[PDB]
Amino acid sequence: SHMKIAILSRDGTLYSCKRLREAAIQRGHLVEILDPLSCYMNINPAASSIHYKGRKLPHFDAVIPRIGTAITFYGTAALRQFEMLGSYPLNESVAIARARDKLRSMQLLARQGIDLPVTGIAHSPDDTSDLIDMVGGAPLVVKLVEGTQGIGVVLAETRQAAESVIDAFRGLNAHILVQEYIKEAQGCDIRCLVVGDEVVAAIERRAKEGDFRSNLHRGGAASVASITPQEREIAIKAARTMALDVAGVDILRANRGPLVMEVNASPGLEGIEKTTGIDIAGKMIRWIERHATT
Amino acid sequence: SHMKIAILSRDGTLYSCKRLREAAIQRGHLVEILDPLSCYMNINPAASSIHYKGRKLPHFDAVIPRIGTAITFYGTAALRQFEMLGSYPLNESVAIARARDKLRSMQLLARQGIDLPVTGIAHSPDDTSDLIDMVGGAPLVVKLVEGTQGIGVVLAETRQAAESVIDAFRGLNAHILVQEYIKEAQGCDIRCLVVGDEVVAAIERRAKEGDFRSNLHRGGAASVASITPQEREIAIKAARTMALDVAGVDILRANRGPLVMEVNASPGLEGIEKTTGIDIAGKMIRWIERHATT
Amino acid sequence: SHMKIAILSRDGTLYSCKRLREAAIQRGHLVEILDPLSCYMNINPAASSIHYKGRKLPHFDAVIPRIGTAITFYGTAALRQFEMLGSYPLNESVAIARARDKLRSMQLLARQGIDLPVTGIAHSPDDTSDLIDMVGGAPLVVKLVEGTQGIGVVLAETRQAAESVIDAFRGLNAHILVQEYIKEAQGCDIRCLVVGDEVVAAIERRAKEGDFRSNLHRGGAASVASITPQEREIAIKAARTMALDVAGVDILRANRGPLVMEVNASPGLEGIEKTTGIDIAGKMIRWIERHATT
Amino acid sequence: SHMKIAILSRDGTLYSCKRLREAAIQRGHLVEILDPLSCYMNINPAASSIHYKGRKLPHFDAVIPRIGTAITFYGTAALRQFEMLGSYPLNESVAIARARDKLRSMQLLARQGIDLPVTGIAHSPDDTSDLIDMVGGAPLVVKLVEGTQGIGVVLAETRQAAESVIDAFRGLNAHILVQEYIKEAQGCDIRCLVVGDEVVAAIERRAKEGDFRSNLHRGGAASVASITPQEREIAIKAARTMALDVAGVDILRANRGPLVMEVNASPGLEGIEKTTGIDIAGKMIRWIERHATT
Ligand SMILES: Nc1ncnc2c1ncn2[C@@H]1O[C@H](COP(=O)(O)OP(=O)(O)O)[C@@H](O)[C@H]1O
Ligand SMILES: Nc1ncnc2c1ncn2[C@@H]1O[C@H](COP(=O)(O)OP(=O)(O)O)[C@@H](O)[C@H]1O
Ligand SMILES: Nc1ncnc2c1ncn2[C@@H]1O[C@H](COP(=O)(O)OP(=O)(O)O)[C@@H](O)[C@H]1O
Ligand SMILES: Nc1ncnc2c1ncn2[C@@H]1O[C@H](COP(=O)(O)OP(=O)(O)O)[C@@H](O)[C@H]1O
Ligand SMILES: N[C@@H](CCC(=O)O)C(=O)O
Ligand SMILES: N[C@@H](CCC(=O)O)C(=O)O
Ligand SMILES: N[C@@H](CCC(=O)O)C(=O)O
Ligand SMILES: N[C@@H](CCC(=O)O)C(=O)O
Repeated sequence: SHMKIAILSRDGTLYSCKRLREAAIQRGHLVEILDPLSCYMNINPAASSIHYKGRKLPHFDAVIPRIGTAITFYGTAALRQFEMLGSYPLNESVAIARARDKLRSMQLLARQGIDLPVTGIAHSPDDTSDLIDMVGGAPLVVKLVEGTQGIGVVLAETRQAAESVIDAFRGLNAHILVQEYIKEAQGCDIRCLVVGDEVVAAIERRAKEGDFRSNLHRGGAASVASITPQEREIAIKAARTMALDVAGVDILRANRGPLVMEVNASPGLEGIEKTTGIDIAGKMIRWIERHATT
Repeated sequence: SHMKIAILSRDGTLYSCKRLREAAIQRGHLVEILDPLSCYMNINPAASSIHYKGRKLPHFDAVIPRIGTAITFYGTAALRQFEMLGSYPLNESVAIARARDKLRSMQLLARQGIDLPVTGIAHSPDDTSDLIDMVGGAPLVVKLVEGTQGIGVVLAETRQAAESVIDAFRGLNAHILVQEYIKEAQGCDIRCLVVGDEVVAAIERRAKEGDFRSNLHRGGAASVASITPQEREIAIKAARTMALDVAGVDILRANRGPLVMEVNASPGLEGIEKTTGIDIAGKMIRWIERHATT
Repeated sequence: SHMKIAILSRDGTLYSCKRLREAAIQRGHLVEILDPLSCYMNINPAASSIHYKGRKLPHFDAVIPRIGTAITFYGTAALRQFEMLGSYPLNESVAIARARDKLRSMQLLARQGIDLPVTGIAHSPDDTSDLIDMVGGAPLVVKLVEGTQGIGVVLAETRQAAESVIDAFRGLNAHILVQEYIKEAQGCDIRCLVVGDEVVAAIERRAKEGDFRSNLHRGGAASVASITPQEREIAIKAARTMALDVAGVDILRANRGPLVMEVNASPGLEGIEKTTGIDIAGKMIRWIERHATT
Repeated sequence: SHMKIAILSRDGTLYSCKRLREAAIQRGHLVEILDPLSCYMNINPAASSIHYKGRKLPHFDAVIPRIGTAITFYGTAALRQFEMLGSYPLNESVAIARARDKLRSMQLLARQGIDLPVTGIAHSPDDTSDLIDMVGGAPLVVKLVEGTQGIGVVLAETRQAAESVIDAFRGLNAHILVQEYIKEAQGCDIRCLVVGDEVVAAIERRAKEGDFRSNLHRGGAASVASITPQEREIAIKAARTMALDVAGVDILRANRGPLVMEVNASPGLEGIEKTTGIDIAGKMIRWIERHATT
């Protein structure tokens, strides 16, 4: 096979080492790790080489984007150029772009029939009481966002709390914001990692005693997971709907059933690899091998 | 006919008055002008009504988005909900979203065969000299952007100027940036306004004595325009490529021929309407009449 | 007398007209209104002229700073240069600078013996429950700030509300934040305007039905005020403590007595002038006349 | 002696270790290292304890502020509270605050007779040519700032370069900006470190081949320095003028003589300690011992 594979990222972290590793090992591929920010190119005379530190890049059979949440406009532009040059991407630019927008993505998942928690959208709602009654929740989660980021989640246990919180963020200097109801669960969500058409690995993320969260480390403790066939199907459908080749789907276990809470196009590998012992980076290179033309 | 038409904008300016005007006059349509930021809704149980100041909106046959460049994530979300409810939009969410990204849009136009000025893309280029030689320019225009905004253009007449400018912005706190070569022209660009499959109006925008620009009012003076059939074709193709129903295409007259410099999905009406006397707002309502189902 | 007076502000609003007016009328002074942002100067060879639109400014006997809350670093720099050139300022740079910092100012007022509401300071407090118990409040006001701005106030009626709010802002992307207890009062605060050593005018600002606020227009309705001699003394002491020549002091009427809530170095004139009929702009020019050397 | 010493900083870096080290070793002082952001307190009932992670801090004989450039408003507030509680600070709040403002500080140094390079100040100058002629430079350095930060320096070798650069930043989204002329020197500046009334250590910082800079590591290489008695006097006067107990003064060797380029209230220790072998952290604790009351 022997492919030249580029990896779009800003630095060297476990994920970056684990695939330089798995690509050099597996069918003896060459790997260059490029900062997207350091790429520069003529978007005009259509295609045209990509430049990096004064030299022309040599044509990659494939590109592995792993673009940061704060560099996603330029990142996807550079990604787009690689695509136009013939490189196969796991996760294509459009898909990556759209996925960063949690609003667009939640909308899309909902339209395609995927069970989410009931969720409200707002920015400067003008009648908070009506917004709270919509969504139904008396206890619910409010998630501040600002553009396409996320700068906070918070639980509002009472009506008044939910009121004061929304009224706080309403001062648009916090910008777009999301309401959805809290769970049974217990600060425990399941993170499935999809590569192509299968769930490749899956862990339970568990909260700490102080309120909830559950985030990777907002106090989070990982443990290996027992996914139901139903959860497995869902997490694969979610990625398919988002047109993501690699994705992290987070699932909450509600009484009514499993609910998708979020979908990531650049899931971290370390926690989930170390927890399960699964060679995820390898399943990714393997996927490239099945799909990239050389 | 009698349609209910919503207009998505944050305030009442000429454009907003001129179509409340033209819609109430023309086939007696009703019009509500809504702040997108004041809309709130359940993106979950797919579709679901849109709320505004404590009440449910009553279903619009059509929506005219005119979303601001700084509110485009939430704006398009609200737009998307109207679309999911059955409202026809002139300019659809996806198209609007993509168009805000000048990088993606320049790329797309270039791929589809549309003559642009030669243009470079960069963020933190690491070898400015190579970047300047690429693009070729010895005098060229550098356009700072930051996300999806634009916070400056500047002419660099010499190599050294172009160097110091790029090196200035390279400190990423300016983020993404665009290089392209300057013109003959003379601070004069042509702005065509496309509605559907025709150019509906067109003006010459003329710079002032102090350097160049030409911007609406960076010193700009408008006058009525004599578009060549070729320019006309191009400006229509550009909008088609971008999948925009209404668009402002800006064209520079180079020796080699007309070049598209920019495409806007929310062109201002005042300057161009007053300059030409053309009823543009009416051609927009008319377009809705030909395409919205009631 | 005949002074040349400069006014540092970014535009022409009532305040700006009302003193061009009162200075040309009163002892026939000349007035130039300058954008601080348009001033440029050598901070080196100590003193040195200030340049404005290509020319050297002609030496002002006095400067009236009215610098915006978002331009206060450069504004005060330009102010400082005028001071170094010999111009008398009503409100000096240091005083203006310090006053913009509500934290430093609240601290200072408290140290000097001036009754404030009980007030807590926090940024990323780590134990919200302890923070709420400190301050004592079960209902209290949380005021988000971010640098030196203010981007929100909110009432938290219960413990849980106060919790969810603080936890929301704790995500430092909101930065510094202030807790203090709510009042009897009733959305009514008294705004006194101090010029030199007297309160020159004073209005009642009254909230609307929807929650509280009281802000100028967050729904605010003004009416003429009956200040107690005690309130009068306090508002004069506050300005003295802050070393402000002109200041807006806001006072809340608590059971225990009058409490200073805020001190502004650039109070607006329109609402308070129109409400009372007092010639405030004139008392300001008069103050300059008593203190500037010609 | 035996003092309790608090160190205000956000994390554990060499500087933070080297004084936990030197304070526990030297006259057996106790040391707590506190995040300023985690402090919370009643700025009202004047003084009042400082809270940290749910508990009351136990009263420090001294505080060593080492506050970050992006947290300086809240940092100095917390600092101020310690001061009000009786703790001696090396570097007091006012001094630290003022020092962060490079504009105010450059002004002050200039007024007090300290030779700087000739320096211009601007934000949106309206006539760049006049600004460049002022300052005199044909080659000069332009330093972008934005509030109180610094987000770039750049050399402009020609008039045109200097023009395009200033015109670029003029789009206020870059905000305040500084012009001063370039040097002989050669990317080499001298950094002196003042503790109290002496220069305690001093290094040469040397640029790399690619343009200039010289910054700690913008390519910087350190080497031990031979300060003239004159340079020594100056660096001590600068700190005295700024009322800083500990400061980093940077000096450029011009033909006309040594020029102060910058003064820092929180100089890094690592580069300069390792380069010279001097126990700087110890001279700081020693200074506290000579000045703090127990
Ligand atoms: N609607 C909800 N109900 C219950 N728990 C939630 C809800 N939303 C978020 N959480 C918890 O808070 C944590 C933070 O969620 P979020 O930041 O939205 O996703 P992620 O964990 O992917 O960053 C999650 O891991 C989850 O356990
Ligand atoms: N590559 C170029 N060559 C010559 N002139 C240009 C170039 N780019 C921009 N200009 C001039 O500068 C003005 C500012 O352009 P820009 O801000 O990119 O577009 P818009 O005018 O749509 O805001 C334009 O009207 C144009 O006349
Ligand atoms: N601690 C408090 N108790 C009661 N009412 C308050 C309190 N703080 C603020 N308010 C009300 O909210 C309004 C907003 O206050 P703020 O924005 O801090 O001051 P300003 O009115 O000077 O902008 C005030 O006019 C006041 O009436
Ligand atoms: N006016 C000047 N002339 C020559 N060299 C300069 C000038 N200003 C800055 N430099 C060089 O550029 C580097 C960056 O300077 P700056 O960022 O202002 O200070 P610091 O090095 O303290 O961060 C300096 O170390 C200095 O060597
Ligand atoms: N959220 C949209 C999809 C957005 C998109 O296709 O880009 C939907 O309901 O289908
Ligand atoms: N710029 C891309 C198109 C982007 C898109 O389709 O969203 C191209 O070359 O086709
Ligand atoms: N807040 C400080 C005063 C701040 C200052 O003097 O700048 C005090 O308690 O005195
Ligand atoms: N730069 C001012 C000093 C500023 C201050 O004292 O705070 C001067 O020329 O003295």
